[PDB]
Amino acid sequence: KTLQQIDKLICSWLKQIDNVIPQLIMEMTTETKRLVTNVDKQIQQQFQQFLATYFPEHQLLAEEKSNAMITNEINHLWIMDPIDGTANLVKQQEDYCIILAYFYEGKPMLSYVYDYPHKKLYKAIRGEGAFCNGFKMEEPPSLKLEDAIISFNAQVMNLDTVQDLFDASFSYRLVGACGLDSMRVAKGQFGAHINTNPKPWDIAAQFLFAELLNLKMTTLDGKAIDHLKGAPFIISNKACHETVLKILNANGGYQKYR
Amino acid sequence: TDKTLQQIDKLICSWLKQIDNVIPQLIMEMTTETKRHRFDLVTNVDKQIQQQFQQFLATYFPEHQLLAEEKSNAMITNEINHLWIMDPIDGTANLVKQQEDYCIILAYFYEGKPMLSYVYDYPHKKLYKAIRGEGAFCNGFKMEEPPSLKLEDAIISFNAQVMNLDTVQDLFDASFSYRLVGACGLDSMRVAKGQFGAHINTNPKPWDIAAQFLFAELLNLKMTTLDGKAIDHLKGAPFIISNKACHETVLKILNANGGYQK
Ligand SMILES: NC(=O)c1ccc[n+]([C@@H]2O[C@H](COP(=O)([O-])OP(=O)(O)OC[C@H]3O[C@@H](n4cnc5c(N)ncnc54)[C@H](OP(=O)(O)O)[C@@H]3O)[C@@H](O)[C@H]2O)c1
Ligand SMILES: NC(=O)c1ccc[n+]([C@@H]2O[C@H](COP(=O)([O-])OP(=O)(O)OC[C@H]3O[C@@H](n4cnc5c(N)ncnc54)[C@H](OP(=O)(O)O)[C@@H]3O)[C@@H](O)[C@H]2O)c1
Ligand SMILES: [Ca+2]
Ligand SMILES: [Ca+2]
Ligand SMILES: [Ca+2]
Ligand SMILES: [Ca+2]
Ligand SMILES: [Ca+2]
Repeated sequence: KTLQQIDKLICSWLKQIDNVIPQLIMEMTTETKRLVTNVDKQIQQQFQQFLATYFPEHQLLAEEKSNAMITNEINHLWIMDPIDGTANLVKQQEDYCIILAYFYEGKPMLSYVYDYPHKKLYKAIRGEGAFCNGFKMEEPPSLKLEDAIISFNAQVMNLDTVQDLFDASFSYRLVGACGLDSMRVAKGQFGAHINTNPKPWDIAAQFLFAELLNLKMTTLDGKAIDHLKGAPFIISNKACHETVLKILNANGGYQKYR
Repeated sequence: TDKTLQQIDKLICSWLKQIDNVIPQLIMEMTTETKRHRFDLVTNVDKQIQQQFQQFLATYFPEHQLLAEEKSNAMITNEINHLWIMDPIDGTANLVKQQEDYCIILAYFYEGKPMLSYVYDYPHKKLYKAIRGEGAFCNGFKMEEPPSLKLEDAIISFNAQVMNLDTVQDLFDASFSYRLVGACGLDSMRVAKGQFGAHINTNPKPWDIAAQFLFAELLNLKMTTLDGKAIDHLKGAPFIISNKACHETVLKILNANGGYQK
């Protein structure tokens, strides 16, 4: 099973998914948990079927199923967010994506962020590189924080620290889907993106993008992230990583509550 | 020699289209400078787009005057027959940092009454236009009044850096979620399309909002000052563009507790 052969299958499934999604939206149903739609659930279930059929040994860690059965020592693992940006899907029908990442004996090998509304497939392949619709991505120019746009959820952080980030950055922007805000960092459009409480599926693809494009991707302590577990995280241009972490840890830390 | 709105519209949409053929080169040789201070930018792209539009007017509409960001506008008065307001690049910060999420804004006023408006999202090749008597369109798909959105059900957009944190927080608590594209024209079009409930800019110039007046009229949006008053298109004013169903609630929040400033 070469990486290229697997990649062929995935890109092909993603392409057929264009033909399914307009119908799911047509008949869009929404519900609460404490949002999720038929689109989230169906995309996920079809991917499960795809695996059953092409890669029966492979396991799936995904948002809309239980993941109690997933362990540290698993050979072939897919982590999926079937729709990242559900709020955007529901309210805007735009600015949402599918996230897929393949880990072989725990090492990231393939990653996908499919911006379906703009028909832009970001992909990362170990040994080949990272690509947007087959235009090859390269390491972005250095961005010092003062010269860069940052993205984060300001509703979930201490107001002192939110203000410090505003003062230290060039501007603030928010797409509102972790995958897409993270790709803005990979493309050099944003300096950094922060999500203070992500699940494994919110960040799964980003590990390989960060490695191949020389981005820093760490916890808000600067540590490695366990892809099997969440952690408060940042994906950042290498030139503004330290400054952002310094700000987040200043003033008794970034958490809104102690 | 007297032209219909449709004939003017043909000329403008056509000039916008040929502008696609100029811009990739301006971006290739992009240079940037400051104007007022470190966060107040302008590029060859802003200036060139503007100047070519000035030439376009000279040559097709020689009576018509231009109010635009990158020129002095001291000579523009309240009783001007044919006026264009232009923002040659709205979203300069996005142009520079992202090469995405910026637009061109054009609006034609005849004896002070809006007749034609344009928001050209050039990176996505989406031409929003509004024509009195015909309606509003995105690439010639016709736009219609959006469904009612109460604030609690709606995404809002505003610059959180320019308001006090207390009022920012109140807006976050009262809305469904918060998003920011970062170009007035595009954030406003999200309101017109029903994607956002409201967009706020607390200190816009005439070119930041010029096209939005006609869009708001034809699509039944509320577009007012943060006091709920009519805006003078010739001058700024702190402003909101909003779905009709969340307008009052947003203004109430902005004005509460001694206000949104600071
Ligand atoms: N810590 C953060 O930076 C953050 C960011 C967003 C949301 N949230 C929380 O989620 C709830 C609704 O979200 P919102 O409108 O603020 O964001 P949202 O716009 O609904 O979601 C934005 C991004 O955050 C992800 N997300 C959803 N719930 C999350 C959570 N509890 N923690 C971290 N990421 C999450 C989303 O993934 P899906 O689209 O796959 O849901 C999406 O990628 C709120 O209670 C909020 O506190 C936290
Ligand atoms: N690190 C910092 O200290 C920092 C960072 C960001 C902002 N700020 C402060 O916040 C202000 C705005 O900067 P920004 O980068 O957030 O704006 P921005 O993202 O560059 O602009 C967003 C939208 O507002 C328009 N705009 C630009 N300047 C404006 C102004 N002074 N008032 C109202 N609308 C304006 C833009 O139009 P055009 O692109 O067409 O002009 C665009 O439509 C500045 O006065 C600055 O002092 C400070
Ligand atoms: Ca999801
Ligand atoms: Ca997610
Ligand atoms: Ca400007
Ligand atoms: Ca401008
Ligand atoms: Ca502007």
